[PDB]
Amino acid sequence: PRRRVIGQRKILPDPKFGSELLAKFVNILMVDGKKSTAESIVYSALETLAQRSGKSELEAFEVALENVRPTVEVKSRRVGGSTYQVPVEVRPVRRNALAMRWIVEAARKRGDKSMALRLANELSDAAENKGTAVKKREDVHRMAEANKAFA
Amino acid sequence: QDGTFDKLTKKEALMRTRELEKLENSLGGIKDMGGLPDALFVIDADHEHIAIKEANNLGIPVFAIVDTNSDPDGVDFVIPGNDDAIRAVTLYLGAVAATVREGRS
Amino acid sequence: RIRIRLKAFDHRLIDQATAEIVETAKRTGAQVRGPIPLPTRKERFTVLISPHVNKDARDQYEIRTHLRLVDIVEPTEKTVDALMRLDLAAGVDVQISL
Amino acid sequence: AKQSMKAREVKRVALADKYFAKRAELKAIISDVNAASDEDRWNAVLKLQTLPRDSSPSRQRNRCRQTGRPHGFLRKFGLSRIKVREAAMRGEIPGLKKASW
Amino acid sequence: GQKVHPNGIRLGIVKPWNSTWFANTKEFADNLDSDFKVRQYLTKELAKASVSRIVIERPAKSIRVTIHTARPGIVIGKKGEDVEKLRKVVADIAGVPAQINIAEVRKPELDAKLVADSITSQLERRVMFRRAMKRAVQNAMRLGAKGIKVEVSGRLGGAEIARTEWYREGRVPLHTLRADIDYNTSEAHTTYGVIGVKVWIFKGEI
Amino acid sequence: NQYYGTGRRKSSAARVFIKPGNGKIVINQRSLEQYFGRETARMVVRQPLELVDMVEKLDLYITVKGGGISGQAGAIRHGITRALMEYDESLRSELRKAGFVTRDARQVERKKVGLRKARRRPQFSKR
RNA sequence: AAGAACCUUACCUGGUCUUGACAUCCACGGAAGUUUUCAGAGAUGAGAAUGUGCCUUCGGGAACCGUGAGACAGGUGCUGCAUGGCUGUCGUCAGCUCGUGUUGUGAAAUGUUGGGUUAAGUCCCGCAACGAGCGCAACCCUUAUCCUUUGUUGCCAGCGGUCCGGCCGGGAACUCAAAGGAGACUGCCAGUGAUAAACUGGAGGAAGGUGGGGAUGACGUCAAGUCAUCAUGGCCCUUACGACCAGGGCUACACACGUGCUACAAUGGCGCAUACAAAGAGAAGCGACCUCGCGAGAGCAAGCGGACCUCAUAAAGUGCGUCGUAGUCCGGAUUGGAGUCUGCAACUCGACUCCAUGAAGUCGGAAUCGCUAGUAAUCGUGGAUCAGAAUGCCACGGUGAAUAC
Ligand SMILES: [Mg+2]
Repeated sequence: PRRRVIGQRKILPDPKFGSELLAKFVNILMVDGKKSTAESIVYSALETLAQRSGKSELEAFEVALENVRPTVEVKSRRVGGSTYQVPVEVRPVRRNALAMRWIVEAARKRGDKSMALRLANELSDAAENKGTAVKKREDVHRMAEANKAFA
Repeated sequence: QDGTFDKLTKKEALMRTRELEKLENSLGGIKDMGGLPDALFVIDADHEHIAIKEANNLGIPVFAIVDTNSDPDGVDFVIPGNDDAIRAVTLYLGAVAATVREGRS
Repeated sequence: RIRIRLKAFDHRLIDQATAEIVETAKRTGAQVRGPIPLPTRKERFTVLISPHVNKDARDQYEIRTHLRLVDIVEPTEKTVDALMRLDLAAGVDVQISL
Repeated sequence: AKQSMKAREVKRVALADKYFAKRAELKAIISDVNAASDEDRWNAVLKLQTLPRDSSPSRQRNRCRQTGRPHGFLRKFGLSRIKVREAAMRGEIPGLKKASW
Repeated sequence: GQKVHPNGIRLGIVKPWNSTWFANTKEFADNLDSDFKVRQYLTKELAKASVSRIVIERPAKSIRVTIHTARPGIVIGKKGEDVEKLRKVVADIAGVPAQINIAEVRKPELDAKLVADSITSQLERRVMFRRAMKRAVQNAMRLGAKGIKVEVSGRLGGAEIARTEWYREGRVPLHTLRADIDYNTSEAHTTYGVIGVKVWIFKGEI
Repeated sequence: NQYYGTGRRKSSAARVFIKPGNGKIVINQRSLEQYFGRETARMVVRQPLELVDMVEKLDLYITVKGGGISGQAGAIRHGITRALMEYDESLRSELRKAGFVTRDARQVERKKVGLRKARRRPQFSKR
């Protein structure tokens, strides 16, 4: 806020093998507050991706995420007059969260059979960098690298 | 000092100690006055302008020691001398103390 | 045997009412069980503080009803009548059941 | 507050407790699934018009006892919200203080 | 009209209840109506006798009315006639034999209702509102009180517009709950309209 | 012999008796796998049992009432942590540097008057 | 408006009543009261049988009812621009002021500004200011941990036997339970800061710095809303604008807007088996159990003015099988017959279950609102209003996030 310089909250670790990043991923999968179902879908997609690619649950996610992990984002910071965009480096705590958010947003669409299948296919696609979250990453990088004159 | 100093709260006891220290080092010397003063021996007239400005508003002599940068207008008996050097003030003030105390004869 | 159930509104009155009604029956009618808590009944109410529009402004009141059981075990002669015709310390509804 | 309506309501109460609550068997016991399925129940519902349009408990509006207000009524105290708040803040109702939790 | 009742907010902390009786939800309303009726009749009857508050208890189906006043002689009359007169004209409506009990206070200038009655009675004699308010506050403060605040509102002075004027003397914290604060309002019907007079008397801090 | 912890979390209230023996958990005449071990948050009771192992030290006779699944499970966790008193602060100094001792009341706020669910205003609109 | 079928009702049509429906006085005649018939939309008129005490001033009394005049009653009629009281808003924003002193011819100023800190003219420091009041904070309630009394219609770990229902003996350890206390108060340490206030971090501790939430609403503004809740100044009707009643309307619909619910579906619909709540209501009411129907409900009928009895089966959630992205088993609007429940009466104008129907709707333009924590989001439960009638209001509980550069 304006005066409160408080930091982030300490979320609960994952009930499966200890991991905070996929716990945050599960937390951003949940609608109507149904966490059990979100965990079930996440575990289903993780197993479906690990068995299909050969890697395990924790390693597989990492490869996929870094392919959708953005570099810089554009945001409006007007300085006495014109209102222009300012591409800038985003913090890592927001960078990984935004990568996972784009993953879940791409998975919300592209309905194959179910949510778990959707998300496993999206993770496999980000693994080789030809999905929709990677397309969003490239759209952001195109918004950047073009308006870089403002720095 | 003897009655209520550890009854309500330690924080409030410290509060009252601070209040007493402030009130005493501010208005501790004029505590047992009881009435109006008769003479105001002042060490400066340029720095402590308002002291003389207040003492001259009524019938009280405000003879004081003034340096070159002060106004010897409202003072009754100007005393030319130094105001900052400790030695100078102590000589003048020792004379003052001797003259006032043997005046108690 | 004697089921004494007393209920009132103010606790700092009902408690001493129970104390007197218990010591005026144990000093001569001992083997009593004491002031059982019998949790309170809270009747709440939410009214409008205005006679007109501005519904959003409401007042919230409540009445507490504190209950207590004494639960005397033996129907003694020092008890049965010593409970009766001693109905002072009003403001407390007392009910004795055999 | 329409003393006309208040007198009308007390008249309703009197006439209702006078007729009904004593002769309610004409509609509670006779209108039964029994051998009374014949013209007996027909004559029962016929005489059910013997009593005036009033006398029924549903025409009891239960207005306030101090003012006679139809809305904002509480069956616990018998008063409207305005007067119950006034009395509660003045200290007339026992045990009724401001609730906070 | 944006503040809370100083008595209602302290009904449980400091100030007690006026009616102290227990009844169940079947006869609660009947009991409250009987209390209101006896209260209004007793006030309409003893208006000229200074009663500040009337505590209404009911020990064992027997109503008990403790009348806190300042002039008990005018209340009881010689030989006590008026007390039993009140008992009869009260039990005629209460439904049970009533035990009424007078209680005088030797400091009538510190009661909210008594001060409001004085101000209303002085206003109804064409007295200057400023003079009345100042005299009442000075009397209270010289009789003993840690704080007072009077407020009059209406057509005071016979004006066409209404202006609310309040006068305070001392410390009168309304947000402090442990404080003993007497509050009560009086109406005054003059030849020009209604005038409301409320009083906050900070009798003590605890 | 047998030690006790109370435990309570979000309208729950537990009673955890702890005894040296098997590593089983008997909760309300039901086992841990069939009580809530099939739903998510399956090991919210086993979390404070790896820093100090449970597989072959002791078992727990548990009761719990009030609240929901996760509430009762957190109450069981807190009751276990409070019952670990025959192994007192000597182990709590480590149990506390990871949680498992914060009561964490954070009860549900009361619904406010004029509001909808104690924070959701009733859809303000200008005109 | 915490709940329009009649009632409520203050509106309209129609029929009536008139010192009047509601209140007091005089005089006259009759106990009051009760049953019942005729005409009517009913208000009402005309009647027919009954009943006669409470004390004797006893030319009757203490009530009740029938009638005549006058004082009067009545008005939800107007005036919130005559008012009281109450309420909203700026705004729980941190400000609004006074005494004395001082400056200024004076209106006024200082105090209340200035360096820091805080949620806060909170605090400290400086300073012609020294103090104080209303404000802030604290005092109040609840929750969070623990200690003490009692241990029931509450509980039951350690024991006795079990139709393993704490059902029964047995206990005051444990949960819960109503009281009285402890604690959390910048309490200690390190750094920074003008060695001040204070900030950051740490140890103990359930809780760190106003722990979480609530009530508490400053001088005053809007010449704000209410004389339709209530009281009242004045204007008016007072054979009427007062009063009673049958029906209708407040539910009308070419349209526009606000507030919510239902959804638009696969983290989901449907059928089956399963587990976990809090808070409350109850007697001309809640209403076990048993019988009937697919059903709403009906008949008999225990317990309960209550930690025992009822409301009352908690749902999301978990597993199984189906549905393959289709306007589809999502969706449930509207429609015809029949039925159940309240009520004197359910057409105008109630709710409920079933039979058939299935719409628009495939995530929503400009624009715009709420929320920083158990909050949002989502799911269910209870209560006031009430004969019946909520998707609204109030309250409770389950799962439970993201972000704050
Ligand atoms: Mg200021």
